[PDB]
Amino acid sequence: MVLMTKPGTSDFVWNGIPLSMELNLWNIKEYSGSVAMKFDGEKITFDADIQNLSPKEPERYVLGYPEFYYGYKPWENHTAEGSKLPVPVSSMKSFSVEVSFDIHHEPSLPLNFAMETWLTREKYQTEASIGDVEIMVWFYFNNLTPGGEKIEEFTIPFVLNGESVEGTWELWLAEWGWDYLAFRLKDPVKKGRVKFDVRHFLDAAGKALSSSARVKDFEDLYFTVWEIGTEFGSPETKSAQFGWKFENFSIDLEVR
Repeated sequence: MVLMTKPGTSDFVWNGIPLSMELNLWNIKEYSGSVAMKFDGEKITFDADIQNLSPKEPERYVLGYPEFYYGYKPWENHTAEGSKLPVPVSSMKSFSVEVSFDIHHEPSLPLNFAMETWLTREKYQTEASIGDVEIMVWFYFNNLTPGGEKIEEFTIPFVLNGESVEGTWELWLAEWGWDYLAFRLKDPVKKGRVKFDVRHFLDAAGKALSSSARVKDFEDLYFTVWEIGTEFGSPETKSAQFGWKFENFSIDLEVR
């Protein structure tokens, strides 16, 4: 059983998959109150009841991203042992991810349920820079918009509660120190079970970026990690009360 009550990272294994969970308050300079993250063999839960918040850098907008991930997170220079990632984007035939979730929050709190990867030029960077890409997939949001600007929409299928559906996803693009792409489901889901193939988002991203002058050789970048969590807060958020539960996690990475 894993229990954390302060910012930090612990590795664990769930359904035979080696994973990391991070009680991630990366952009929070100070806070009072309580946070707790737990993995009990069947589920991962996170709860926060915090006040007196202020950001380290308001320019990053959100305050934190409690999450768990598969693979190598560059910014943390960390991966649990046993992960098949990182791998070149081109070598990924498919990558299915499935999880069920239940999110709760006080109504006013900016928050999303978002998964993400980082595509980098070298296999094990400790940062993302020009030439690299951050890609997020947002299934839920409340009082929070992705960064950058909305440029397109894509129809991409996924399985929602066991039913195969066609979702409409907005693609938001930002050119920061790296390229930021966020696909945002237009009909947000606060609770349910989803399964989809990450390769669909990577193919949509390769096209969106096909005429880029910063990102070269997209399919040769390393697909480093798959993070699943909830970003929350804005530069004005003073307190945050919210929590979630994730269950039924599985993946199927098919590598060329």
